[PDB]
Amino acid sequence: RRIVKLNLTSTEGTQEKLAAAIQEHVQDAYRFSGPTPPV
Amino acid sequence: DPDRPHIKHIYNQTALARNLRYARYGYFKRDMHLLDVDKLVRHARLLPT
Amino acid sequence: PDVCVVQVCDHMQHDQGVKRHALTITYGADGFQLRSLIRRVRRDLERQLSSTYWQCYQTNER
Amino acid sequence: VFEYILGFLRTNQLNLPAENLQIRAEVVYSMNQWGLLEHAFPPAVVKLPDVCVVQVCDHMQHDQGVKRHALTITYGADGFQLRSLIRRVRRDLERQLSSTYWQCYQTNERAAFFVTTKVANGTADLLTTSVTQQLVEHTESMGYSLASSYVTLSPDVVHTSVRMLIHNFTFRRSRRVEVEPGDGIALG
Amino acid sequence: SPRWLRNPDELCVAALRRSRDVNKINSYVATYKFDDPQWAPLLLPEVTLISHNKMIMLECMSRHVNFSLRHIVQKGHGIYLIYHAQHSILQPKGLVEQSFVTCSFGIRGERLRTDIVHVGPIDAADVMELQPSEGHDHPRCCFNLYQKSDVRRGVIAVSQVEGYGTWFQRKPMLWQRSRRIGALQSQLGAFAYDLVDPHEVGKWRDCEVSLLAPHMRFFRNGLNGAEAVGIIASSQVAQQRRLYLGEFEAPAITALDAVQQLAHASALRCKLVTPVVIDMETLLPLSWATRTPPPYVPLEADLPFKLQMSRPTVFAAYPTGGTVGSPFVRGAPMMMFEYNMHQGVDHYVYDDAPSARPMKWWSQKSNMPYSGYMYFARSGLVDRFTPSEDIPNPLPTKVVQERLRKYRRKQQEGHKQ
Amino acid sequence: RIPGTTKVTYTNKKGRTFSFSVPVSELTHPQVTLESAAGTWREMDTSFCELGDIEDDMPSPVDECLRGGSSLDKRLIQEVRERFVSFCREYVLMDTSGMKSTILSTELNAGPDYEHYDRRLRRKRHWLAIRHRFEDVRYVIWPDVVNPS
Amino acid sequence: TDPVRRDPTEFLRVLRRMSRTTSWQKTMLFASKGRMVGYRLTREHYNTVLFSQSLWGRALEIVRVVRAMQEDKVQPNGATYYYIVNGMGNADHGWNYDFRINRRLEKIQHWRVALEALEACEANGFDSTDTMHNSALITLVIPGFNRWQQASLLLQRMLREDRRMHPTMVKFYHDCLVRNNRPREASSLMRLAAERGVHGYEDKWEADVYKGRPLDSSLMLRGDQRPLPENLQALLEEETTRNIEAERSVPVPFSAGLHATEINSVFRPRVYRQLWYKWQHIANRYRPTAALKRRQLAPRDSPTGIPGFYRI
Ligand SMILES: CC(=O)SCCNC(=O)CCNC(=O)[C@H](O)C(C)(C)COP(=O)(O)OP(=O)(O)OC[C@H]1O[C@@H](n2cnc3c(N)ncnc32)[C@H](O)[C@@H]1OP(=O)(O)O
Repeated sequence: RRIVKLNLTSTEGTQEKLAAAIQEHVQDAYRFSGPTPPV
Repeated sequence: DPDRPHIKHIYNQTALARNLRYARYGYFKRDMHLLDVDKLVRHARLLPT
Repeated sequence: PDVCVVQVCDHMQHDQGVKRHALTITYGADGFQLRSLIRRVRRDLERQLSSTYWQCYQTNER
Repeated sequence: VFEYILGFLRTNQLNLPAENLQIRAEVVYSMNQWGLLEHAFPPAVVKLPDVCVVQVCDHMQHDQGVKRHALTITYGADGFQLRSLIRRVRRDLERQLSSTYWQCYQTNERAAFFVTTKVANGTADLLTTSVTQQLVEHTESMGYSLASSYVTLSPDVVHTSVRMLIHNFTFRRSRRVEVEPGDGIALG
Repeated sequence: SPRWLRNPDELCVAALRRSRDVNKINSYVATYKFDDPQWAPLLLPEVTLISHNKMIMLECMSRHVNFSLRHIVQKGHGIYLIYHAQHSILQPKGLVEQSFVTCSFGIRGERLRTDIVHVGPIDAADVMELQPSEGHDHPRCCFNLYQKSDVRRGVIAVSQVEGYGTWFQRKPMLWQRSRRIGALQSQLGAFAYDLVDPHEVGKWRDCEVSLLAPHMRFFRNGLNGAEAVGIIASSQVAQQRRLYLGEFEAPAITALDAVQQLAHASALRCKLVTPVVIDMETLLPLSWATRTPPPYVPLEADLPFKLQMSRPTVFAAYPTGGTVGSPFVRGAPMMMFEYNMHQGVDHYVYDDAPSARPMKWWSQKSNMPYSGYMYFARSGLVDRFTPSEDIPNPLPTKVVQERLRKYRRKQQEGHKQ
Repeated sequence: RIPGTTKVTYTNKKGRTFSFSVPVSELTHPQVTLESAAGTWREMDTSFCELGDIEDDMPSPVDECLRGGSSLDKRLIQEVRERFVSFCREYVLMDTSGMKSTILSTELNAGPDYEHYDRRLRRKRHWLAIRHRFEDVRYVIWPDVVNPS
Repeated sequence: TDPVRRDPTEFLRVLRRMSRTTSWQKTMLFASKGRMVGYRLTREHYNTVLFSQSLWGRALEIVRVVRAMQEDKVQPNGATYYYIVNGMGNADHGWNYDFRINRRLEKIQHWRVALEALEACEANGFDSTDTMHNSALITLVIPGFNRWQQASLLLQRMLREDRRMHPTMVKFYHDCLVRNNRPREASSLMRLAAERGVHGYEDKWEADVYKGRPLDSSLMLRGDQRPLPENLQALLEEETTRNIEAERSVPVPFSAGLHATEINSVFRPRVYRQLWYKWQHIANRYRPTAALKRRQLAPRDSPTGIPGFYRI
């Protein structure tokens, strides 16, 4: 269902692109939780 | 990866999973410091002069 | 004083399933050095737990 | 005081009196100022405190109207042999617990734990009494004496139906018949 | 001993003195806090077992002078932010005693332009007194700042800055920044955090180097420009006694240090300065300009940033202009660097669905904390050139009679009662 | 058993030394609660587990025999030989009912799906493991010609 | 991106919620991808993950979490060993009709993984749990696996340590011994369970027919029997071993080389049928599907709110 995107990145930008993609996946996982609301 | 895709057909036109619009250049503008310009020229759709 | 009274009141609360409690120690007299007790408790609890989950200071004298 | 000092001179054995700290410190001061204490007492690891506060807190929940027990034992200071205490407790309980299953173990330094499934009233009372009995025996075997105690029996802050009865014991270290640190204030 | 964190509230300047001349109301004299050992290293040149560096203190002095003067343009505005710092040194050698500040509205009636002229010794060697009572193997040095007649003085530098004194815009500065730090923290895993050897980078110690070697790329051996990913680590700053840090942000001095550093590296690659392969030849800045375009977000310190430079143009009509910002010296060759740095993640998006507006909320932009240009000179040719142009050096009876008359009356009347 | 008491030598103000008596006890539990990496705690061996990791090899008992030890042991030689023979028999008489090897595009940048490890990856991994372990074991089982094990 | 959501506190909070409520793949995915995108994971993160992996009996996921822990140099704390052993104890196993369930479990050697977890906990100095030891023994004697010589030694260590036997452990080990043709050990186990009073086994005490017999060096005689002349006794024992092996060799039809103890022997953990964690159920086969009826839970043409029930 998620639209498949095209990866247009150099041999070098793949590290950062992977980081961003996994961060987006972590946000999609955060959707699991409910609405969000000393030292 | 448009050059060696790990899926049969890269695109599709089902009602909710349309993805041809997201091949536009404007969406790859967000990520330009990482971009591969030849692959962009080859696989981007509404590409300016 | 030749006799001292120490009151330790532990107030237990809980909201939305997270339970907390606050201890209040009070001495009857003033001559006691309570910064030293606070120091000792900090030293003895930094090992048992992180400071993110507890906090001890001095509200005022004694 | 001179009775103790002269007896030590005549027998080459000094036993400081524990109950009367006044006479004990008087003897220590006299012997230090007379320089005879160095002949009386010639020349990871943790120190045992002088006062120890321990407690047994057990949560008694309901499974089918009959209750199951989750009991824990906690000390206030490190250095007390919880593993030995738990071996002793299990050896005691193996004859008395008729529950389907129960286990006990040392959960961390200065703390131990015991879970038993769905005991009846008589068995629960036979459990707690023996747990406290072994706790007191073990702590006193270290050189302590129960100065004070108290009991409480209250519900849980979160769940009303959960009942917890806590025994809180306070022990005073029976000072040994020897010169000990902290007692050095007595000597000049 | 260290104060590697410094709240923005405190400044490095003592109380300023307005001039009494009617036409010099805008003119103030600034005396800097040399007494405090905290500001002593920042307000005095570093001594090498001398470096001639000025951007460590010139920028700090100018910025804090403008911060002090902010009140006459703040008008009670919520926030005050400085920018467009231009500096041109007339004499690379010599330290500074004081400065003269002339303030105006600039162009807009919502900003405050300043003009700082620094006056002090034009030769630090004369004031230097080596090894005074060394005691321990490392002596403590002291400078004689105010000297009667043993020191020859003159203008050493001229700078100009301007503060905007505006409000706190919630959108560009609260919840877009809130998202950008989070995105940078998530991106933190993409980079390799390996430092670089300071010998080929211009610094002496490995404790004051913030430039990741694996992420330093050069085009045609640096002949067309360069890029480098760096991190102003709190660990690096704490055990480094020169620069400090804020609560979250990184000051302009600790942002421009990385620019100077990457410039030194690119100069080595371009064959502009002699490498170490001995003494180190650290190119020094003569004149530099640094601006921050809107939104005037500060440079976050704990998160990485990517710096980018232009090819060095070696000057044997300056491209910038003749005003403050371009060098005011002529002689030995110089090296020009245009630099821009990005602090943010522009490539992260979260397209939950076309129906909503994912781009208006989860889109963002790699901001430009500091942009500008720098002119550098080789450390060996510091004494080769001389200042080009000439700038001049900025250098009760009736009341007493009335008061004595009043006292006459008072003491005369005191008797009658 | 714990000793209970320890002695410490103390010198008074005058300068004479005597013995105190400190009550002490030893620690019995690890102080693991601190989030510190000492580097001394024992770890669990997991090299024997067979995952779907393509960048690894199917672990075999011959792998656990060839531990870089003194191979010049007759009994170890028969053990290695029998384990290798069993591994080869296991490959040859493998039950290949549901096994399928059809080029599937989805598995380009990954191995056969986790749910399809047995039907698609198992036999290929077993063959590669046999070849690799052969490269290690052949000179042990059939040593070159110059009493024999 | 939303610092409230990008907080280590919030990450740990949602991880705890995922472990508490939902299945194991959720915690696996979240922990792995958070770890990749920064988010230093700590021992309580790994414990939260291991809780759900053990609850659902995922041996492979337990192994991967373990490898992640030794990769990150995070020390286990007794609860980790508890969860590792108990989650290896209740892995999916067994046989449907001619169809082995979790045939992949063989090459993992989750039995050795559990044994090494016990070894490491004892070596590092934690107090192992009687349920840990029980779950290890079930792990050894699980229906698809036959390691009874190993399980006997482990049980002997348990008894010398004065630990309790679990009725589930007794059931599994007795079935394994019967499958492996060990009446001596099975009968001794039954007597031991009857004497120790394990609740399921208190009428299962049976006489010892091997009294005064050796374990390792012959022929058993009733007392009213005499050994034949040795030159003839050798011929008889030669004939008897041949006859026993001839009878053993013939294949039994309408089986699958499966012993009766492992025919119709599907096991899935406790959670698989509308139930949740409990400390005393170490290896708890999912309850029979007959417990709940649809028309008893909700009227016709209405959902019963128990998806997945009634499914093997
Ligand atoms: C044939 C039979 O009978 S099988 C019977 C049992 N199995 C079944 O019935 C089928 C069930 N199938 C499944 O559950 C899915 O296929 C599964 C197993 C892939 C779900 O697992 P996932 O949610 O995808 O976990 P994840 O996405 O993190 O993948 C694991 C990766 O995380 C990595 N990882 C690193 N650290 C960790 C960590 N702390 N925790 C988890 N994973 C980690 C692993 O190295 C592994 O690397 P990989 O990508 O090369 O594989």
